[PDB]
Amino acid sequence: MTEYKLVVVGAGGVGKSALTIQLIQNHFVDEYDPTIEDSYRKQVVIDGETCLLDILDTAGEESAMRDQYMRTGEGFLCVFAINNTKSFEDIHHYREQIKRVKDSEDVPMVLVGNKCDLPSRTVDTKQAQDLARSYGIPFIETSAKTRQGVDDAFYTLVREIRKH
Ligand SMILES: Nc1nc2c(ncn2[C@@H]2O[C@H](COP(=O)(O)OP(=O)(O)O)[C@@H](O)[C@H]2O)c(=O)[nH]1
Ligand SMILES: [Mg+2]
Repeated sequence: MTEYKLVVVGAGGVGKSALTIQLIQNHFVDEYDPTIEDSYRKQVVIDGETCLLDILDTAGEESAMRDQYMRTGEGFLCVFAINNTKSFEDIHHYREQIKRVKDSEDVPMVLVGNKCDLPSRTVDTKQAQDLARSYGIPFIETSAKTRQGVDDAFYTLVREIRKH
């Protein structure tokens, strides 16, 4: 079946691991080693197409797998936490890294505002929508805890990859 190679990036603590594990096995993880970087594969059906999502959950330092995923990844989830202003301000660094390593101005990407269940929002929805518009990319609000938007985030990224 078709495989889509996806990479999850963003500041420490924004919920990259929790979003990945919620997608993979439908559970919310309260604590996941901030240094563990692993890849996961899930069969899904997106717009009728049975396919494999091949996901690297990046973490942190100098690996062969991470280098290969950055170079050959087909699409990137750029994650910030809606209660962490710095993580949102850091988003442009991750986008720039992707453009540099891919040597391309046109890389499939989705902006993800995670932790939307929390009572501590400091990044307005419109603020992130405005950023995504300037980048020309989709924006999806998610919660790895409630599952809001989790499938939508990954599936939207697949649909962006398909356009490439
Ligand atoms: N309430 C809430 N907590 C979350 C969400 N996503 C992640 N977390 C918590 O945020 C902390 C950091 O998440 P983690 O997945 O390790 O972040 P990572 O460093 O980007 O991999 C953990 O305690 C998670 O349980 C969310 O959508 N809602
Ligand atoms: Mg992690």
